Amino acid sequence: EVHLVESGGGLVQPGRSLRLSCAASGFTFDDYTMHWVRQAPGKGLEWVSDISWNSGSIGYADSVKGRFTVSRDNAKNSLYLQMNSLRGEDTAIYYCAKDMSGYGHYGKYGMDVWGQGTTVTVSSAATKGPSVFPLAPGGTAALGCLVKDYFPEPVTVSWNSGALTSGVHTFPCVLQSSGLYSLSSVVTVPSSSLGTQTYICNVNHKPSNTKVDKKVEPA
Amino acid sequence: EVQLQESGGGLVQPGGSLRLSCAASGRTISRYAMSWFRQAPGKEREFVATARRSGDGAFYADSVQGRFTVSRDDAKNTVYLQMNSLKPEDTAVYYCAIDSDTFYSGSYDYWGQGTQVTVS
Amino acid sequence: DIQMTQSPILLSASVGDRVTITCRASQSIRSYLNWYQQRTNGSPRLLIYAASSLQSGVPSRFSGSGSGTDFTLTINSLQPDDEADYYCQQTYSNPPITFGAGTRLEIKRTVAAPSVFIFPPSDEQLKSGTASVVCLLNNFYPREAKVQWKVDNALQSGNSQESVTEQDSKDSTYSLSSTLTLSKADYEKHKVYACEVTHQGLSSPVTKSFNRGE
Repeated sequence: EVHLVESGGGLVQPGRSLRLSCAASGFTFDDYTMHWVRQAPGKGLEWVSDISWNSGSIGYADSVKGRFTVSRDNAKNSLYLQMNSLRGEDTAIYYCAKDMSGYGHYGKYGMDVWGQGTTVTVSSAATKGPSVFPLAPGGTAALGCLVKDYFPEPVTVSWNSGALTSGVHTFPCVLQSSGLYSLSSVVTVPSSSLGTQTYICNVNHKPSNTKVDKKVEPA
Repeated sequence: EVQLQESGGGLVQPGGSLRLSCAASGRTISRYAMSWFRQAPGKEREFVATARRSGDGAFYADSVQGRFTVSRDDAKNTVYLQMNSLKPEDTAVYYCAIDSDTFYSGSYDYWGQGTQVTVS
Repeated sequence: DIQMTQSPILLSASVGDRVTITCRASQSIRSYLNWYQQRTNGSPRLLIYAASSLQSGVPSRFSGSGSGTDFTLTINSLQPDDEADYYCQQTYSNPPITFGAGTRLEIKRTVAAPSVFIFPPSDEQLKSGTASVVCLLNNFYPREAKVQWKVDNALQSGNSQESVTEQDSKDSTYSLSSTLTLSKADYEKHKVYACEVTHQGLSSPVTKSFNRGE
C-alpha cells in the first residue's frame, strides 16, 4: 500500500539541531512533490516546506526560512528536514505528506498520503519524575491523585493496579510556566465505599524510571 | 437595563400544545444565548432548553427532548419555547433567562418573573 | 500570503444532520482548495481536492463547493465516525501553503450539568513550598463552563490553569480540572477556598468550598 514513516523526532535543547527523515514505499517516490507539515500541541496544521521530484523547486514557511533545509534522496526513497536553531515554538508533531502532483501528474494538488508523524520537543528542562499527591474526598464521592512537575511526557496513571477503571478521568497534561508538566487523575466512587475500600493511584513515568503508589484516604 | 417578560402559559390538556414567548426590553439580546428553566412548587429549578446565537444551535434537557423546541425572533428581541405533547409532569412555572456570557458559560444574571403552565 | 478563515470553531450536531463548514480566502484562490479530516490522535486525511473533487475511498456524504474566495464542506448526513477536526487548505499561493484554523465537529447530546468537587492541597505538598488546590467539573455537556476561584471571598485572577478531557466516547460528556497554584506562604494566610462553577445547565452557580486545616 502507499506508505510514509517519519523518524528522527526527540527532545532537543533550544538553539540546537535535529534531522528528520521520511521513508516512502508503495508508490513511485521519485515522481512526486513532497511536503513537511507540523502541528503544535493542541493547535492546527501548519505547512513547513515542499520539494519537487527533482529538487528544482523548494519552498519554506517564513517562520523556518534560513533555519530549516529540506532535501530528498530519490534513490533511497527518503525525504529529509534539517532543523537548526530550534526554538520552543518549533515544538510539534512533524508529518511528511505526498502531493498528488509531480512529474507527469498535473492538475490535482491535494496531499493524499500522510505519515503517522514524529514528535519534536524543544525544551531546556531536565528529565524528572512527578511528585504524586492525594486529592482526598450525595451518594457519589470523588478522590484522586495530582501528578506534578514531570518531564518529558508521558506519565501513565492506573487505580488499584488496574482493577479500577470505571469512572476514571485522567486529564491531559498542562505545560506549566516552569517548563514541567502536570496532570490530575480523578475517579468517582460510591460515598459509602470511602470507609470500607482502599483507593491507590499507581503512577509510572518511564523516562525517569519513576514508580509511585499513593493511597488516597479521607482527611 | 434589560427586562424579561414570559407569556403564553396557562391550562392545557394532556397531549396539548402551548407556545411560550420571552420578550426582552431595555437592551438588544440577539448576541446572547437565551435559556428556559422551570420550577414546580417546592421543587428544584431545572433547565429546559437554550437557544444560542442564531447559527450556534439549540440544546435540550433529556426530559423535553423531542417535544419542546426553542426558537428566536431576533428582530422583535424575543425567543420562544414551543411545547408539544404536554404531560402532567410538565406543570411548573416556566422562566426565561439571558446568559450574559457571550462565550456561553451560563452566567444567568437576568430572569423573567415566570409564567404558569398547568397540564391536567 | 493568503489567509484562510474557517468557521465555526466547534460545530455541535446530531447524527443524520446535514452540516456545513466554511472557509473564506483573503483573496481569490480559484478552485485550489483542499479539505482534510483529522480524528483525535490520527493523521490528516484528504477528503476533497480542487474545491469539489471527492477523493477516492472517501464516503459520498462528503462534498465540497465554491470557487474564488468562498468555499464550503458539506456532510449531507453526519455519521458517528465523522467526529473529528476538519481543515481547509489553499495551494494557489505557494509559498506558503496555508490552512484554516480548524473546525471540531462533535455529536450533540442532551444537557448535563457538571458535578463539582473541590480538593485541598495535601500536607505532603505543603511541606515542600507550593499549594495546589483542585476543582473538578465532572461529566457535563455542552463543553462551555466557567470556574472562578475565591480565597477568603476575594476573587482570584491569573493563578489558575484548566485542562479538559476529550468528549467521552460512551456518554459524550466532558470533564474539566481547574488547578489554583499558590505559594505555601500565601495558602497559609487564608481560611476559605471556594470554586464557583457556571454552566448553561445550572440555574445558579454551584460553589464548593473547604476551610483550610479542617
